[PDB]
Amino acid sequence: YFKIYSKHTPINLVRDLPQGFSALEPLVDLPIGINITRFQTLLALHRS
Amino acid sequence: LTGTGVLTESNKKFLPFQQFGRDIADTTDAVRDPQTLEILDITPCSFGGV
Ligand SMILES: *[C@@H]1O[C@H](CO)[C@@H](O)[C@H](O)[C@H]1NC(C)=O
Ligand SMILES: *[C@@H]1O[C@H](CO)[C@@H](O)[C@H](O)[C@H]1NC(C)=O
Repeated sequence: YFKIYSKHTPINLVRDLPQGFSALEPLVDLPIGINITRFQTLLALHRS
Repeated sequence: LTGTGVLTESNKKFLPFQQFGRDIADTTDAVRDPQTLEILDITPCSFGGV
């Protein structure tokens, strides 16, 4: 089971992480049953 | 989940993910019923010493 816990917070700090407390609610309990050892995030380009 | 008790209305604001509730003993004290998704409080039936 691949658990995704998520939280959205309105922040106004410019550069670093804000200092505070925010508990992440469980979002998706996912039934995959596969081996995971390495990951990579996906970004989006801007074209002009 | 098996047990004995009186099922009553409750005022506990359960979060969407949350289904049941547990006391200190870890016995279920509130439950979310399937099909109707409502939150029923479980209060143990009255007992005492005769
Ligand atoms: C997952 O894969 C790694 C190597 O890619 C292996 O060492 C590990 O034992 C695997 N785990 C499971 C649960 O299959
Ligand atoms: C059946 O249960 C699902 C969730 O368990 C619920 O969304 C649905 O409304 C229920 N249907 C009826 C007819 O009770």
